[PDB]
Amino acid sequence: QCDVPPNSRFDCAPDKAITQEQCEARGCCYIPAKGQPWCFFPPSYPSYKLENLSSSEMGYTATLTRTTPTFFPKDILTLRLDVMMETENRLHFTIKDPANRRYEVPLETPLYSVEFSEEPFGVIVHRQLDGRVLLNTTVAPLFFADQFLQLSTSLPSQYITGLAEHLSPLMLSTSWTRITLWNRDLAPTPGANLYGSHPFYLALEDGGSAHGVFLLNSNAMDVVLQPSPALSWRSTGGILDVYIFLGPEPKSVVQQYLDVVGYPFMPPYWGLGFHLCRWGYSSTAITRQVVENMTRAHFPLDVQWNDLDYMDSRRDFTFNKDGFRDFPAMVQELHQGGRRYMMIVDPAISSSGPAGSYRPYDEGLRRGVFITNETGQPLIGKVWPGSTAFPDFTNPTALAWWEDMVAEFHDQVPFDGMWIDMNEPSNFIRGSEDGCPNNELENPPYVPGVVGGTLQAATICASSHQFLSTHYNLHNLYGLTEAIASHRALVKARGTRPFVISRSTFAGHGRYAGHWTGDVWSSWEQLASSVPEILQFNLLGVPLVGADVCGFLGNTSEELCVRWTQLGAFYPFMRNHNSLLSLPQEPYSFSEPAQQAMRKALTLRYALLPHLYTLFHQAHVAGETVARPLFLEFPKDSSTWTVDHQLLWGEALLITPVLQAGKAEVTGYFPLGTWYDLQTVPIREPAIHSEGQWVTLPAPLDTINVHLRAGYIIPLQGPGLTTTESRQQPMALAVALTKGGEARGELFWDDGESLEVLERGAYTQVIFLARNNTIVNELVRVTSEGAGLQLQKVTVLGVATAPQQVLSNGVPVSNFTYSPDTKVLDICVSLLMGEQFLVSWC
Ligand SMILES: *[C@@H]1O[C@H](CO)[C@@H](O[C@@H]2O[C@H](CO)[C@@H](O[C@@H]3O[C@H](CO)[C@@H](O)[C@H](O[C@H]4O[C@H](CO)[C@@H](O)[C@H](O)[C@@H]4O)[C@@H]3O)[C@H](O)[C@H]2NC(C)=O)[C@H](O)[C@H]1NC(C)=O
Ligand SMILES: *[C@@H]1O[C@H](CO)[C@@H](O[C@@H]2O[C@H](CO)[C@@H](O[C@@H]3O[C@H](CO)[C@@H](O)[C@H](O)[C@@H]3O)[C@H](O)[C@H]2NC(C)=O)[C@H](O)[C@H]1NC(C)=O
Ligand SMILES: *[C@@H]1O[C@H](CO[C@@H]2O[C@@H](C)[C@@H](O)[C@@H](O)[C@@H]2O)[C@@H](O[C@@H]2O[C@H](CO)[C@@H](O)[C@H](O)[C@H]2NC(C)=O)[C@H](O)[C@H]1NC(C)=O
Ligand SMILES: *[C@@H]1O[C@H](CO)[C@@H](O[C@@H]2O[C@H](CO)[C@@H](O)[C@H](O)[C@H]2NC(C)=O)[C@H](O)[C@H]1NC(C)=O
Ligand SMILES: OC[C@@]1(CCCc2ccccc2)NC[C@H](O)[C@@H](O)[C@@H]1O
Ligand SMILES: [Cl-]
Ligand SMILES: [Cl-]
Ligand SMILES: [Cl-]
Ligand SMILES: [Cl-]
Ligand SMILES: [Cl-]
Ligand SMILES: [Cl-]
Ligand SMILES: [Cl-]
Repeated sequence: QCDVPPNSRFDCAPDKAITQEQCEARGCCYIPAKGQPWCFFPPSYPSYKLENLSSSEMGYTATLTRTTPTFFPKDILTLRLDVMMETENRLHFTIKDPANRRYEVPLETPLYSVEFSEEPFGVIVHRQLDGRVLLNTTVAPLFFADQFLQLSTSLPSQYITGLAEHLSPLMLSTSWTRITLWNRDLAPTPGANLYGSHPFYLALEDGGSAHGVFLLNSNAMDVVLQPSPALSWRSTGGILDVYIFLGPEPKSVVQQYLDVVGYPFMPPYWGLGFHLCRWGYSSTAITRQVVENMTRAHFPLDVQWNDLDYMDSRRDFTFNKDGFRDFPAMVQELHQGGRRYMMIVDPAISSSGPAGSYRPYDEGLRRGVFITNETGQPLIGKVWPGSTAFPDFTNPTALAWWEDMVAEFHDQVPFDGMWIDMNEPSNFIRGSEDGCPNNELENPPYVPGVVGGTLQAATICASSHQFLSTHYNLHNLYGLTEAIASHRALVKARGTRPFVISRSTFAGHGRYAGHWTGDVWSSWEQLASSVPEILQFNLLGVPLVGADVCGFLGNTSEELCVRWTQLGAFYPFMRNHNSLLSLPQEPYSFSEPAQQAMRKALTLRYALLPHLYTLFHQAHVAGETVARPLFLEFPKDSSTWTVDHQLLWGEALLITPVLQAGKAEVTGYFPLGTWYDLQTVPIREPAIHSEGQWVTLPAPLDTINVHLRAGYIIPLQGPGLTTTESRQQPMALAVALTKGGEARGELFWDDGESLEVLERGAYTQVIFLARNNTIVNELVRVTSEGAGLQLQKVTVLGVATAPQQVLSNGVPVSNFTYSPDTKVLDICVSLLMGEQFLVSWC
């Protein structure tokens, strides 16, 4: 009866340290573990009972009744269960209080079979194809109290990913792991709640099938994993709103999840270029020198950034008349050179200036845009400018005011996007200047494992008021709501695609904005940790993600910055950013051989931009990932499941970086197939013929291993110091043949920044096909945007025998080279991407 296998013991004292007497008083078992809870539920612990189950066209409804109270206050004894079979792939169920509207996240919204346990109550979801049990909520009691919801399930395996934002391996440890979702300003460190919260997991099943679970709940929560294996959702409010996505492919699970929360926004092409920033570019002169120094040293740079330096007394929508007197001229110059400009914006608005002295506050105050406290005044905290109020991005008037402030500032300085920092929201003091009241929201009955042990730590009072609800319910949305507000602000101000990079995020963030991983240390550990974190954000539908290249905190080393630039060049969002007291880490600040390695990394990224842009097109229209783990592409190969120090770009490009000091080789996993060394493509084995195995590759300091998968064609474009320049260059194809002489690839092209391109059909889509010693294009769509793209080079990999002749459209080509050593046929052509062509050899 208390004979429960240790791994299957669910914690009956998650709220407090408990004694054997108190444990047995709750009706629970007390056995010290030989981590595993000492106080755990017997199989007979009171749960809810399923009653009055009925079927309809939509699905199932029932009453859940609890007869015996839990040890939490304000149990809701009568619940309503609603099970909705929404699509062949998507099962949706809610557990609500039929007597009272409870807080619900404001979001726009067969392969499975379902059965129920009566007592204790449980929802059971099978995969129809194989009968396997994916969800089973019968494993532990259902808790549904006003400020404590708990729902548990068996997991189909020890392999589960998601539940951002945390510094951890891509596959979460099931050894009694507590994962806390409570947006918190803190330098990434293991076991801590970080800047964002994504209550979604993808679970692998034996044989490489997978399913996803989304809990649509924005309250502070713990998610507890145990090695049985099983999971417990423990939220501090709202309702249980659960989506199950049946896959069966992991990539299909992600796409199914993004169907609900939104497909990733399409970035502007210039956004995929190199970004350079630091805190400490203290003048326009200094900032101009950065661009001059990069250009002088032949380093590509699309976007020049500034941190707090530009502001007047660290206030939004101002610039100082000292070092930044000619701010408008500097940004206009950047535009004249073909570059874009980004600057930091904080959420908090300085409240200390005399009335009428600082328009953002004076206007915000008048229009009631700010989060208000117990006595109905603006909540005042402390951030960079001093005393600040915090905008309420759930208030329609705050959205109008934010659009107005962005538009007015844009009329003075025409910035090309917004870097939105400190939007947890971050507070330099606890709660407010005036502290926080003593109520159940500030002092809840269950406090998740947050750093500082309070919901108020490094943020604003939980009982503060927003237009939609209390901060208690909306805190984990704050960053997301600012990203939506800023997305709209930039569309109205500029009339082209917005570019928003946000620190704080929630599920569905990728539909509006991108993300950077925050204040990472300049360390080999943080370089390695950035790979799983960038992969995690792609799975969560935020493909536009990166870490500060060479690290933010402390001083980078020349070797670290070389390796970090090499890997960082494969971040979908590539920015080098640096702290105020740090040594310079711009590419031009290093030795000649280091610069050479960093220039080579940047050159290769720029060459690949047409490919990377096409991958973002697939993310935007089909909910695909851009940077993906090997297990998303080869899920039926179980050796990929734990790989998170390699990444793919889409299906085809395998990046195997060095992540350790003093290494001149690296060992990476190579799924079954032929992998051609990308170094054999003009811009050490020529080809790795893998059975599905680990392979040691040479990797001197000037090298990063990149391999192109046999069966794939990649589009490339010639060099430039900006995408303004690069987008005008001739293009090339890299054609990686299967042993059987086949390959496939694609190109998406548009003007690179207009809104509603897909709706208006203002794009070109071309498919490339290799077969039987031929390469053709298929024209899916050709418009003015793309029709004049010049193809001048076709490189074919895995050409076994030297050709006697190479033909372009039936005519011998002007020039070609064949290397018998590397099996590479390099062909010079004069073709248009938008006109049907046929290249052949024999
Ligand atoms: C909700 O937010 C509002 C701000 O939007 C906040 O108002 C603040 O209230 C405190 C008092 O509660 C104000 O502080 C006072 O300032 C005046 C004038 O400078 C002082 O004279 C007051 O001093 C008295 O109290 C001191 C305690 O140390 C004593 O030392 C002294 O002898 C006085 O007896 C006091 O410091 C503060 O100015 C406002 N803030 C603003 C911007 O107006 C309100 O408190 C918040 N409500 C809740 C319940 O938190
Ligand atoms: C969903 O999860 C629940 C709980 O984990 C599963 O129900 C439990 O199944 C166990 C193992 O079969 C049952 O214990 C067994 O009971 C029989 C007597 O009926 C005994 O002979 C065995 O030695 C064993 O102890 C247990 O009664 C049952 N628990 C509850 C609370 O009902 C269930 O199987 C899962 N559903 C699916 C479809 O996997
Ligand atoms: C990061 O490095 C700076 C600067 O260090 C100095 O200059 C470099 C080029 C290199 O030659 C170093 O060996 C030098 O020490 C550090 O700033 C220094 O901090 C100490 C202590 O406050 C002070 O005595 C030095 O004079 C400072 N130099 C300057 C220019 O301010 C900084 O502390 C380093 N940070 C970390 C985390 O290691
Ligand atoms: C851009 O490069 C110039 C030239 O390398 C930098 O100016 C030099 O700065 C060093 C200190 O690092 C001084 O010793 C020299 O006096 C400067 N040389 C010249 C030729 O002026 C400048 O700091 C760089 N600016 C930025 C922002 O990187
Ligand atoms: O705008 C400044 C900045 C760094 C702040 C670092 C700091 C914070 C508090 C005390 C001292 C330093 N904010 C936080 C951002 O993560 C980082 O990229 C920025 O450079
Ligand atoms: Cl035991
Ligand atoms: Cl007992
Ligand atoms: Cl108790
Ligand atoms: Cl969408
Ligand atoms: Cl102040
Ligand atoms: Cl909203
Ligand atoms: Cl389309």
